[PDB]
Amino acid sequence: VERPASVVKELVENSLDAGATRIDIDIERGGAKLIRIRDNGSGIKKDELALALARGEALASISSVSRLTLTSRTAEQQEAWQAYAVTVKPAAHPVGTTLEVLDLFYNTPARRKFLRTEKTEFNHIDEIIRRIALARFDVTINLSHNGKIVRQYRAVPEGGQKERRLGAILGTAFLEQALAIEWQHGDLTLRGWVADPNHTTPALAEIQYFYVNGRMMRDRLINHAIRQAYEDKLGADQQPAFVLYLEISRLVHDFIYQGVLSVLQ
Amino acid sequence: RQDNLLAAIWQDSKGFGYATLDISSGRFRLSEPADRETMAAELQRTNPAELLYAEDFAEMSLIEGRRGLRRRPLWEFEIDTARQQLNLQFGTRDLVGFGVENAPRGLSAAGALLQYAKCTQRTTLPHIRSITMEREQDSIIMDAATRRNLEITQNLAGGAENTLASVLDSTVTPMGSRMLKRWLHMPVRDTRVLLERQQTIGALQDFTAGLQPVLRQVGDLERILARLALRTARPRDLARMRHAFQQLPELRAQLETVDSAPVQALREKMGEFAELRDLLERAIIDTPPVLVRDGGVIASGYNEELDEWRALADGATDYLERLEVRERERTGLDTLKVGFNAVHGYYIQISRGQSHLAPINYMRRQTLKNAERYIIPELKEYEDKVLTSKGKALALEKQLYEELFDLLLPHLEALQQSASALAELDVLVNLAERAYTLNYTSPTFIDKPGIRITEGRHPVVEQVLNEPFIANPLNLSPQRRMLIITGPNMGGKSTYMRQTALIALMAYIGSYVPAQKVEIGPIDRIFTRVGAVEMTETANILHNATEYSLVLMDEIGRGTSTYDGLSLAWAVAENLANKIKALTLFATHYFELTQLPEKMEGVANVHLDALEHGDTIAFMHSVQDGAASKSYGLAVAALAGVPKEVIKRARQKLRELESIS
Amino acid sequence: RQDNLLAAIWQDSKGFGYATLDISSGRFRLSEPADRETMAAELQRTNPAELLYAEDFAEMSLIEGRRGLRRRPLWEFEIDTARQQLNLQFGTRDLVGFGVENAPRGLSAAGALLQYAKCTQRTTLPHIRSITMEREQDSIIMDAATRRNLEITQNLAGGAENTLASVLDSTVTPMGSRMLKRWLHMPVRDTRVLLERQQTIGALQDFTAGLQPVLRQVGDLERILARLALRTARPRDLARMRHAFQQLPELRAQLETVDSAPVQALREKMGEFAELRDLLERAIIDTPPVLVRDGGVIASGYNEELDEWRALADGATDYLERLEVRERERTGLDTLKVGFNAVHGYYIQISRGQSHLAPINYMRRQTLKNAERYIIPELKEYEDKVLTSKGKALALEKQLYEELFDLLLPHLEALQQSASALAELDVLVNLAERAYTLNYTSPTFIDKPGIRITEGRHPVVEQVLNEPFIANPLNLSPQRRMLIITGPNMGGKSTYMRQTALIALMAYIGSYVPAQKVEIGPIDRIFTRVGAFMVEMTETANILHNATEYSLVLMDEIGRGTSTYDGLSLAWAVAENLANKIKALTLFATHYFELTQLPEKMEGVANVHLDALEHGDTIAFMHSVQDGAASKSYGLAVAALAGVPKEVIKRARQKLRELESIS
DNA sequence: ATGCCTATAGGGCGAATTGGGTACCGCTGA
DNA sequence: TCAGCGGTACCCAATTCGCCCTATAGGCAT
Ligand SMILES: Nc1ncnc2c1ncn2[C@@H]1O[C@H](COP(=O)(O)OP(=O)(O)NP(=O)(O)O)[C@@H](O)[C@H]1O
Ligand SMILES: Nc1ncnc2c1ncn2[C@@H]1O[C@H](COP(=O)(O)OP(=O)(O)NP(=O)(O)O)[C@@H](O)[C@H]1O
Repeated sequence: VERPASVVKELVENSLDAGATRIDIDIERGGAKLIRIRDNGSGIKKDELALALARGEALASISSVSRLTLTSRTAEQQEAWQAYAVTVKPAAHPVGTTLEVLDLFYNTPARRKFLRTEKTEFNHIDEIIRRIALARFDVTINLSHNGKIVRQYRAVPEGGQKERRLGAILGTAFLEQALAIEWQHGDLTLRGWVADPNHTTPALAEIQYFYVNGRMMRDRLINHAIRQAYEDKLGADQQPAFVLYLEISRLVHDFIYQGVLSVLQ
Repeated sequence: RQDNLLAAIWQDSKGFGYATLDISSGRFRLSEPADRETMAAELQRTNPAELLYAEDFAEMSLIEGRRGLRRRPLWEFEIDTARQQLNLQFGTRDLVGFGVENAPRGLSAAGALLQYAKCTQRTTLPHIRSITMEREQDSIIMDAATRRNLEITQNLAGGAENTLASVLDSTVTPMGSRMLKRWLHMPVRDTRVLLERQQTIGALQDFTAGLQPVLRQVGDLERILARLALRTARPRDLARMRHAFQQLPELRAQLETVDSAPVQALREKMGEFAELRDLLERAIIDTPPVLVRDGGVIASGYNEELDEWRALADGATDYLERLEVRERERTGLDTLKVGFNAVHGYYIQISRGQSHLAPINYMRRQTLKNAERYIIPELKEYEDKVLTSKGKALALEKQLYEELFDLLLPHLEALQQSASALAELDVLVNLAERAYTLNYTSPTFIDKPGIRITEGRHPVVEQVLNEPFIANPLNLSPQRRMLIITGPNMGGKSTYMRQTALIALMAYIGSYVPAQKVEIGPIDRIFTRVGAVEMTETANILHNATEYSLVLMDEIGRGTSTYDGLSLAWAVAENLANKIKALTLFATHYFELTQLPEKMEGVANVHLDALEHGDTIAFMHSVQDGAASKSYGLAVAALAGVPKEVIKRARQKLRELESIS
Repeated sequence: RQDNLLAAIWQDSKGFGYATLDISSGRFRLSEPADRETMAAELQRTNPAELLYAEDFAEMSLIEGRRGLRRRPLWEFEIDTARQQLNLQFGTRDLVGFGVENAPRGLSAAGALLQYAKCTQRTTLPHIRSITMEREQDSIIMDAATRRNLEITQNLAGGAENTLASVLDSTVTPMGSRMLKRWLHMPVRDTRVLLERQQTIGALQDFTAGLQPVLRQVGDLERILARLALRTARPRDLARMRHAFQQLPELRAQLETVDSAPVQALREKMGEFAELRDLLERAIIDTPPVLVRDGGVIASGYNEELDEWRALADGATDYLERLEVRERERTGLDTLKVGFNAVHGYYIQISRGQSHLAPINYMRRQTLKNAERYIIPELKEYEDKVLTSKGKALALEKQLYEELFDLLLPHLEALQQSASALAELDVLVNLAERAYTLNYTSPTFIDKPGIRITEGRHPVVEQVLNEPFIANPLNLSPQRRMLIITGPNMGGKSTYMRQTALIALMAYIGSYVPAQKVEIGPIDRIFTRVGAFMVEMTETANILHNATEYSLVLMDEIGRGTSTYDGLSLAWAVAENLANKIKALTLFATHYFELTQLPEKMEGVANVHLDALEHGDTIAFMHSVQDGAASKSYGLAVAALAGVPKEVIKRARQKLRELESIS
């Protein structure tokens, strides 16, 4: 977990385990000094906070490397319990778990050398937040760089405008090009949006975030299958631009090609 | 069923001032109707049996159709005597506790009325014990104590950071920032107009992002129109106006798709203004210089004769190049160079070795160290046709530029309306963006006074605070019309009290409110109390506050004892529950007042529960039905930095005090 | 002899930051040495057994000569972690209560030091329960609370009215008002320099009336010099300078008669620059136009070539005499005046009463307030030929106007010195006026800490009040080193408190002090308390740790908290601390009559109170400090005097005696 | 070996920003 | 009245600070 973005990914995964519908991510100095995530999901007990300090083991890993302070209020009316670094004491927070981080590299000057600038690594933090937001429209995500909110991703209810938030996540130009693709072949169920190949910009073509069971998966062959379908529409061969949610493996890929091709054409 | 009512009226250059008195009851009122019809309506409303007017009253037409008229001298309406006489009548050292102190126009009438009252009656009038200011505009009545405490535009320090302004003021244009600021100091209470904003804001929530960039192109058109009216406008000001004119077609298109009749009404108020945009494009260069003084403002193709006088100033470099070439050929001097000098004009410079080899036609103009500069008749003649043509073309530029005011002023009124509408759009679109960003809800207005907040939050404190605000519910009604809020410091007493005040004010700018859900009733006067004086402001709130008024009492009883403050707070809370029944929030440290809910009807015990574990403490920041458990200054003292060694003595001192009580 | 001291140092683009820690005692200090030699001296002074430095520390030469040196990474000196770690160490929610919060440069050192400190000894640090700033400048120490509370330049509201500034600021010249304002924000404590002011002020009290009018002629010469240096000065700015230059002989004459060596030194520093006076008198017209852009600035006879380009303008000058007269005759309007404008050219301005009496030949050019400017073809034709040749005169007039800087820039340094000296003269003549007017006394400075005031008064409150202040004395020494001041609400217990603070501050601007007689000792730090616990006790925490034996403590309405048992208990401990441990000069304005049992408990403390006589519901405050305690509560009696309804007052007195029957 | 990918740091450009310049505001003795 | 006349608020506009970006190398699994 050398990249601050990879740490962010782990903390959001812990917020998804809580089942939080509200995520707020705080970043200081390119995301190195502060990584505060507050969540409204299940609140781990003061005992569950103590063993997580000592998914709990993954929290212990960041606590040893950095001075991670985690405060969680239990569903049972109670003071939230805030575990620094290794001190656990009462705190004020609504029902849920908050995962604050001090300089990620408290004991690693090599990991500081591994940090790439302050903005490019934040752009990597943005990318991770950009990918999980698509997978989970249900959970609100508010992103702030150096304490300045950059992106306002809004929790979408079932039947709500997933496209609006999708448009916010990947930019308006993607949404315009994006054609809603929902293909079900027997048990295999595909839902999402694929950008129109002819007028697709290179930046939209780079955005090809494929989610299998709400987990981001990149396969060159799956890309090649969508790229083939893009090459079938028109002679020019541009990078495939597809955001999809599929529940399924190689026979599927044959019907990811046909399923996408039929909607595209 | 009529009464014998006495009154007075006076005016200055600004507006009108009014006062009344019933000798049967002893009621005394004050007002400042700004316009004529309001003033005529107020005379018509009160209908005084006896009316006073100053010998030099300008707008006599108001009073020449009234009964029991009295012509009074001017000096009687002087504010100096007025303040002095009224202070000694009420026995106060100031009229701040009537909320009339900063209403001198009206106090001229009141001052003249009382001097006349002390002369008409000439008996003891202790049945006159108070005056009150009642400017019952669609605007909320707020003392500057609210505006300095709520930090609407100005924080306690005097800065404009951590304000409700700073938060809501993400407005792209400055004239939007100002209209936002006026709204927040003048909350609209025409429930229809408020709903017109709430429906507008709901519709633009989606389209907010697309409109904002287009609005940032406009700039401060409102202040440009102020310079346009004065005929003192600058070319770059007119460029910003043209840049704004080009956006009106784009905005008319974006707002056409938006489903909201108020938006469609605002879209019509905005206007196409294509003809004014076309004239500015044809006339002015895309980016002209700062002043018209310099010229180079009006683009070629607008005026033929401008381009004629320009054509003289454009036939220059080639003329001198041919001269430079011809004179270099004829004389045989290759260092001969014809250049311009801002001080002396155009010259012919030759190197010092070749300077005295020049012919007899060359007249000495400038002697240099490395050269000798000259002037000749052809240049000197050419120098005249340039210098004059510049000035005449430039003079025509100033005249045309003034003529452009004659073409724009016909629409000036319509441009101000459009500018106000554009400024209003920026505010609305900004508020729609903030509501979209900060997940704000639309509060719906009811008939009876009361605020029902569902998991509501402090709109400013939540933004700048690193930790999330703990959501706070409120249930105010004429049944639960007061809440005794006790607890610790950093309990959230003042936050939950000031969060309620902002919520009301943010609801009464038609903007989406910082809560999950709010249902609010008529709040006509928002009044707040905070330490720098104390008794002065509380009295103004007692005298002015009605059944409908929102009262925000913060620690009444910062006085000179345990009991002076408690006794007063008890009487004030009783008064506002027993007599006035105003919407009152009484956040105080007086746990003794927690015996009011059992004493009074309408009062309810609430507190900010704080649970102390180890030496440190946790404040739930959550409003619970009950009272403060104990003292917390000891717990806070450490959190303020104080050495624990002094607390170990202070806790021991508290233990001795606990044994007594 | 030898100490085991841990220390750290860091610098930014602005200056240096420094911190230390002794593991033997637990003293934890911080500083921001601005310059290099101060920073070298501080390392040399402390002599730490172990010293931290950032890998990218620029000025290494400082630390190449110290022992036990440690090379640390940059990230450790980050303020974010520093604030977080130090908050957790002390258990505070902010470092405002150490008075170091607004010293981030040093807190980088402190932050890096503690992270290292918690790790070097790896022991419990309960003895290290506070950090404190030791200012590299040991002249004066003024926190924001003091400036906002004593109201030196800014009242409680934020206005600059009824301040110590507003009172003392009767300065004739604006550059004097600013030098007065800087002095108040930087009270001098070089006893020599203070006495240099006190001797100057004493000598000028007599000559103040003669000099003030001469100083008012000068105007803000300092801001004119700022524009002259930028080469952006205006003719009417140069006219004020010429007007000021004409006064220098007059000022040199009036200050010559004054017997004060500092005045005679200031008189020599003042200079004359009568050469530069001669230059401007010859160069510029007596009363020139607003801007140089217009021209018509430089008087004829200075530059001949300006006169050659103005040969047309010389013919043009009596052409405007001939057009103004002809048009004054023809129209019949005597207020008709012909003047120049860079934007429009030459115009004909007529007074508003006579504006509409002008003929139809007159075309509207400029509309003004109480005037209407016009244009006619003859003038508009004449305007063109003049604009161009007079333009080459104006370009030369602007070129000669720049050359006026080239003739003034040799003395520019000396003019700034002179301007500062003239500004200083205005301040010290202004103070000499105020002291003469208000019969202020010269306080004499002693070596030991303490203020001995004889019938002293509040310098601001006495001016704004409609009643002559009841002047009262003060006897502060390291024997009588504390006063517990009890009294009524709006009683005026905070006056004698605040009057003491101003007296010290007014004494430390070398100005004559508001009292009959004062003898004052070293007061380096002024620490103040005024209401609005999350804001109030944060200041009280800062005044406790920072305050020394010499520091002047002004706590007002302390313990306004969650009860009468929390506020008292803290107030009791604070009063004990400042009398028992610190033994600091403290002025404790409070309502806690229970604390009146501290003069018998503590050594140094004295009971005082503000006499107030109440008859019925109305009350009179004597505003006179008497040695004792407040008889009872008066908020009832005041409440009516504030205007609160008698229904509340009666119910207050009816509820009072139901509560007073218990206690 | 190696060859397509990838972050990077200096450079370029835009957005805030406070000093600097202008139009405006009383206004002040004469 | 009155003609400057110095002040004063406030709107620019070059400057400063932060943000972006494209050639410039490296880079690491194959
Ligand atoms: N709902 C809240 N959620 C989180 N922090 C809060 C909340 N309300 C108040 N605070 C914190 O409490 C402090 C503000 O004090 P506040 O609660 O407004 O005054 P108080 O309780 O009356 N104390 P005092 O001013 O001394 O009389 C700050 O540290 C806030 O961050
Ligand atoms: N001699 C005096 N005559 C008349 N008024 C005075 C006199 N001395 C002081 N005052 C004023 O009396 C008022 C009382 O002081 P003020 O600060 O308002 O109350 P306090 O009790 O001193 N302060 P506090 O402890 O915070 O309640 C102020 O307006 C003083 O300026």
